[PDB]
Formats: sequence, C-alpha cells, structure tokens
Amino acid sequence: SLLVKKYCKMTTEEIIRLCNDFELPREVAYKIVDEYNINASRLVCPWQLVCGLVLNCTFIVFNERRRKDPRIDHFIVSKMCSLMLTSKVDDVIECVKLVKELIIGEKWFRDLQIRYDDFDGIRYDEIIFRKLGSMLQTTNILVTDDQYNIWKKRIEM
DNA sequence: TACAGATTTTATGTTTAGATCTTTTATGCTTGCTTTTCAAA
Repeated sequence: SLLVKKYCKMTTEEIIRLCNDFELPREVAYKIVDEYNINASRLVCPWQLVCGLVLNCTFIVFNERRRKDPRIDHFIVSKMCSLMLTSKVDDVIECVKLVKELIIGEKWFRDLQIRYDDFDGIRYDEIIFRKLGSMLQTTNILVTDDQYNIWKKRIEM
C-alpha cells in the first residue's frame, strides 16, 4: 500500500500525472498541487492528502455523470485503490473523509463547489429546501425524468 | 336626609425572589526542571 509510506519525496510532476489520470483540468490540478506545497511538511503520509484531494475534486467535477451512472463511483474508487496499491476500500474512504475536514473551508474549494454546483452532492435548488425543511423537497424515491427518458431510448433501440 | 351596604384608605403581617458583600477555597498563569515518543540520520 502507498498510504502506509511515511515521508516520501514527491516531485511536482507526479501529482500532475495522478490528476491527469482522473481527467482534472489545469486549474483544479494546479490547486491540488498548491494545496500540497503549502502543507508539504506537517505531513505524515503525503499520498493520503493527495488521494483525498484528487477524489474530493473528482466527485465535484464529475457530479453530473455520477447522478446518471452510480457505477462511476465504484469505478473511480477502484482506480484509486489501484494507484495506491491497496486492497482495502475503507482506507480510501478514510483518506477522503480526513482530507475533506482540511478543505471544507477554503476559498478555492468554495469556488469549485459554486462553479460545478456540488454542495455535498446536491444542487443549490435542492439543498436550500433540505436546509429549510421543506415538505415539497425532492425525494429520492421516484426515478429521474431524464433517466426515465434514457431508459425509454434504451428500450426503443 | 338617613341609612345599610360596598369600596377605599391606612396599616400591618407572611412568604418568596433576588441583590450585595465577605470569607475561604479552587484555579489559571509563571517559571524552572524531568521524561518521552516522533521526524530525520
């Protein structure tokens, strides 16, 4: 496993290669890199921070494709369990929920969540009614309209 | 206007809620000293 390794010498190009393995554009990848540099030391296992940062941005950037296909989540989790050479899927979840606590308040994470409309996996137009306690909020009980149209196309083909 | 009755005035007692002030005791900072685990050789 790469999450047990302590005090590793990370070049600046390995993080860009790991970000390009998850199709992150240049701004978010450079922000992950800069987030690594300002906490370069004070670090125990760099791979845990980089892995949590990359997957935390991955669920934000690709949140449109994660609502349509729930398999994408397992798929990306497994690519990660791989690039970290680990067979335990709870270590990756521990990594992302430990990195989320260090990134939940910054300005750039705020800009990313605003621009891709992520807000812990929710649109703003739903989360304002979850926070208000609306009776008329959208319930995850009925199928999505576009998902139902996609299924109707799948049975038409 | 006289008057019985009802209410007000003056006067005091009973009980609870809270304020203030003092005295003794907990506690938080200072500073110097000893032990201990964690980020490099």
